[PDB]
Amino acid sequence: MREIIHISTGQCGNQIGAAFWETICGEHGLDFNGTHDDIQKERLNVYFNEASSGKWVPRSINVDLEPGTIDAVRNSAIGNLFRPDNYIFGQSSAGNVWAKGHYTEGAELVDSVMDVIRREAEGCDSLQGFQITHSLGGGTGSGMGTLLISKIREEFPDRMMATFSVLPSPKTRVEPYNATLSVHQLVEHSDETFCIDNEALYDICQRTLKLNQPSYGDLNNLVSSVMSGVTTSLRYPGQLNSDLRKLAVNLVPFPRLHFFMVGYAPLTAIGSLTVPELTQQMFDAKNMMAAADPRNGRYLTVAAFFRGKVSVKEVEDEMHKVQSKNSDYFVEWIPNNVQTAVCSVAPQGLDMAATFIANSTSIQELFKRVGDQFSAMFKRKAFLHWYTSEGMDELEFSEAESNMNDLVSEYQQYQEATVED
Amino acid sequence: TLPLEERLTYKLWKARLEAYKELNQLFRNSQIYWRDPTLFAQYITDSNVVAQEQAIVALNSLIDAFALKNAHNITLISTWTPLLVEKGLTSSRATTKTQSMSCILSLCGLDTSITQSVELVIPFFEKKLPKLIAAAANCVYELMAAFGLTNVNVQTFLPELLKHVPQLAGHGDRNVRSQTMNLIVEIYKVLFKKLKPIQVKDLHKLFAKVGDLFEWEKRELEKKRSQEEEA
Amino acid sequence: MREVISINVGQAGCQIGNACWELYSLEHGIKPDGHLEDGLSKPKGGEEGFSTFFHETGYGKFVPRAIYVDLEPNVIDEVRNGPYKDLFHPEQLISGKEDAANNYARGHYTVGREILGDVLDRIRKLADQCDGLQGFLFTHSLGGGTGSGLGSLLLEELSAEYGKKSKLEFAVYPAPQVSTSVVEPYNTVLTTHTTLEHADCTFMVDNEAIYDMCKRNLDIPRPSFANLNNLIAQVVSSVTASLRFDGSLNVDLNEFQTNLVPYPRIHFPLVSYSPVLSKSESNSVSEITNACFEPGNQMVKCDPRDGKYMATCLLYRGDVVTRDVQRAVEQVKNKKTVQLVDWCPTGFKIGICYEPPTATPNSQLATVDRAVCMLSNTTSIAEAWKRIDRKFDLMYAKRAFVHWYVGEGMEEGEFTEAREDLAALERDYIEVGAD
Ligand SMILES: Nc1nc2c(ncn2[C@@H]2O[C@H](COP(=O)(O)OP(=O)(O)OP(=O)(O)O)[C@@H](O)[C@H]2O)c(=O)[nH]1
Ligand SMILES: Nc1nc2c(ncn2[C@@H]2O[C@H](COP(=O)(O)OP(=O)(O)OP(=O)(O)O)[C@@H](O)[C@H]2O)c(=O)[nH]1
Ligand SMILES: [Mg+2]
Ligand SMILES: [Mg+2]
Repeated sequence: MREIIHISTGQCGNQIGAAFWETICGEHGLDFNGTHDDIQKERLNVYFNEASSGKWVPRSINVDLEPGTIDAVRNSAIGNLFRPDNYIFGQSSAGNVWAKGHYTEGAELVDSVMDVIRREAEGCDSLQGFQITHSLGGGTGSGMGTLLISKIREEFPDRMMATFSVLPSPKTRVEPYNATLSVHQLVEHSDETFCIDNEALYDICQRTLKLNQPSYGDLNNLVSSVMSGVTTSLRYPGQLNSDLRKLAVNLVPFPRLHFFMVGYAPLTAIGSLTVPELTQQMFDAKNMMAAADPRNGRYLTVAAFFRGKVSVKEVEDEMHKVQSKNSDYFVEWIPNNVQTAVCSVAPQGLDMAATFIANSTSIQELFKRVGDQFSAMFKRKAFLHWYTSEGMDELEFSEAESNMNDLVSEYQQYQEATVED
Repeated sequence: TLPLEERLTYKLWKARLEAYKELNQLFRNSQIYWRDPTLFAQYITDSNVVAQEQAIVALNSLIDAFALKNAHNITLISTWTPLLVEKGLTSSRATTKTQSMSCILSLCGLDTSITQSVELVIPFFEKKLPKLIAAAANCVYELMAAFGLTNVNVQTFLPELLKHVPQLAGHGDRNVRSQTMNLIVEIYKVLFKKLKPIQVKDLHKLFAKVGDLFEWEKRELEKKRSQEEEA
Repeated sequence: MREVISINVGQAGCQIGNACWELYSLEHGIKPDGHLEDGLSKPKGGEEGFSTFFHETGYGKFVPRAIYVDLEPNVIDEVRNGPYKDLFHPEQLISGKEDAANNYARGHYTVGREILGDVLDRIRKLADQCDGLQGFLFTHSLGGGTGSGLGSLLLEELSAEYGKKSKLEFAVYPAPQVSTSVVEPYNTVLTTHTTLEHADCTFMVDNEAIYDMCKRNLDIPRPSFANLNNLIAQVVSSVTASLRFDGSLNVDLNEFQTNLVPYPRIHFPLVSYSPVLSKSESNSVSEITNACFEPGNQMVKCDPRDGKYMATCLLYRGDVVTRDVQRAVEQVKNKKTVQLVDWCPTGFKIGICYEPPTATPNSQLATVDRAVCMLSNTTSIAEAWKRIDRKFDLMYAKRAFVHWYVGEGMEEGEFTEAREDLAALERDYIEVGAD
């Protein structure tokens, strides 16, 4: 039944994961302690583990290197249906330094959470992999999360490693360090990494949703709405991308090029839609969640997901048309870049919605700006003491910088015409 | 604060780090950790890579001082080598990887042949972690290209080694296969039919590309080198 | 009796086989129980053909000589829990726990290798229950990882232990309209290379042709896989009707290689079928014959009035009278429709099976009193390979998605060999049209 194990890491990771679980509960038709259309019940054992009671508890693990935010979800509404022994937390945080979470205090907690997932896997017919919600900006989410990834693959070498990475933005002064280090790790160990830019996320809430001074919560509603729509193919039968491996093959042409952008539609929260309108609003840069120019660049592969009261034929005719008009944005040497999936289940309360997973080469601008910030500090050898006092090295920094730089070089490289070898 | 014996295993990782580096300098500028291997067999797996990196660095320094008794050596190899291959060659750190291998090679010099060492590395072929399998293959590779089949009964040795080779040659992971083939060309430099036809073709190509010390072998070379001073 | 074992690999293979075994059960009066329909006393086939595909495992109990294979348990579980759960023996439905995930590599080298022993055992169990095993009928897509990877692997091991037995193949050629994978061109080129010398005659089913046929003739704006499979079964049943009933042509698996293939490598005939009416009048022999030479009636999307014809077998079913066919066939020869090859001494071969064709009551197809099926080995089918080779060439020029294969036990050079072999195959189809 191909089960999936979710791991939340850090404040952002545990808060985002929380919104994800709170969302897909209703879609599957569950109470906030785990209890119609019957499609909601089919792939229910993918994200939820059947407790001998007819009641479901999420196959989730909530790790943070400090009780702070993990305490918060603990006594919130969905704090119920979470397995009490899936909560892992240390005494003191990691003060926003990647080194502590990855070498010192984070590594000491890793073994304790491994027991949980090792016990969890001992309850799966045939587990397919893991998904990780974390933030590259901090010290626990980036540092411990990546260390968790590397050791999870050492124990489960043939399982899928999906990841929902949250990218920091210029608005603490060491976020580029932590993000560049985690990226250096993700490019070597992550099978799938959905990149979500906090700047784009913020701009949607402020410009589109006209929320004056938005909160992390509002930011998470968009992350959650995307994650739900993304995993639609994973929680409902008779689809296209049913596995985490099938989805990866269709989306990842080259091993170290597995970082994707996400888009969601509709968004506008006034205070019905038509398939062609929805499709236009899906490819709209105003409806994207990454501060890079998607029109300037090329899509390597695309995977859209339509949900709700929408006919398959009218969705397929609309995607095929959109691909014709914008055939210059889709790479020529990958015939059929786009996989379009339709689901009858509605996100509620919405008649229909569309989720957008793109492997665009324009994402280089995300790694570009961060690499430009990493450099400006690394040249001055700034803030190093806080990292190098945890057992880190200046060489490891230069590796992360030069590595992620090559990552960019590859994206720009593949924006070339039909050339042999 | 002091003493060294407790700091070596004290709760804080940093203390263990500095203490290992102290053991290291103690070895270089020459404290008998040669008697009981359990000591360094604990340090080789320090559970803190930054400190573990230096325990292995110091381990390599420890064996570099000795320079007798083939029975005690077999125990050192049976205790350390499997640990260095499992937790040192599978590591993703440059210093750890290089130093770990050097220990495995230098520990093999204490013996008369690669037999005992190789037979300790072999059972890793049945692990499910690919980079661990490839590490073992690359390890057995290095063992040969450093000492050769010198002082080995190739009648008993090879058919055991090749016994678990085909299964690895068709392994899913690319790197394992790449190292397996690299092990084949070495065995030649001193089986097919169960191998993919295309693998054999590429092998035959790689074959057409050839031009052309244990502890005791060093003691004997110097035994005559010293006695050569009969002026 | 000379038995034939029908092996189905992958999702497409098992779902097509569902339709085929639903129609074969309906043609011979077999209920989902494996029992005879009320009043029969004897199966509508036997004594003549029915014994070949069905095995009377006991009085009144008739079980299809079939083996389903799939690396995921999903598709096959539907059979185990469906209305035909009693038709097959549980030992005939084999499944793994994880699939090949659109990857030919793990289907052939990694995963599919792990379930091989089981399948080779069950086949042997079936082959031992035969008193004169004639051969096999492979049905699988070339797009997915299992039907392509494990399917080709299975066709290789069958040539290994059942060498003297002939094998016929039904391959589901990939189509962009109903594709499930971007790397379908890779999978396709890889298997065709590894099944090019392990198949005596391969019938190609282009999903694009079946799609547009369901769209045009059947008037369905978006045909599902069930729609496609209903049509496909109707054709496959017609292809193997002479085996299961009174046949005057192709009454033997070996007769296919004899009647259709001049050389081993060329064994991909173009299949035509007529008529295909919606379930909402009556036609004739002249019409269905003419329709066989029109572009919108082939299993592969190419022109019947193109290329060179090396062999042709016209197979009629139902209320058909010889005078009409001799007349209708003569109308085709005299009007010089197709262009026969100069070196072939004989031409059109005709077969008649008076057992009327039938469509399932739960299908979108109507029942016709008389229908025809044309199996023609034309050089116009080379265009199908030509098409898939561009798709392949485009990606491979940048080694796109290749790492997925080398990561699953395949050498990068195997792509090269599989490409040259298909390149040679393309040349073979143009050079065989000369003289
Ligand atoms: N979208 C979103 N981002 C968040 C949220 N909380 C924190 N972040 C981001 O995470 C980065 C810092 O890491 P955190 O997740 O807050 O904390 P951590 O990962 O546990 O690391 P430590 O605080 O050192 O333990 C900041 O740059 C924030 O932008 C959240 O609730 N939603
Ligand atoms: N005619 C027909 N083709 C089908 C059907 N289902 C899938 N296909 C074709 O099969 C191709 C994909 O391969 P799969 O059907 O998934 O075969 P598979 O063995 O399950 O492949 P994996 O599950 O990835 O290992 C697609 O191009 C479809 O066109 C069907 O019901 N009828
Ligand atoms: Mg925190
Ligand atoms: Mg399948």
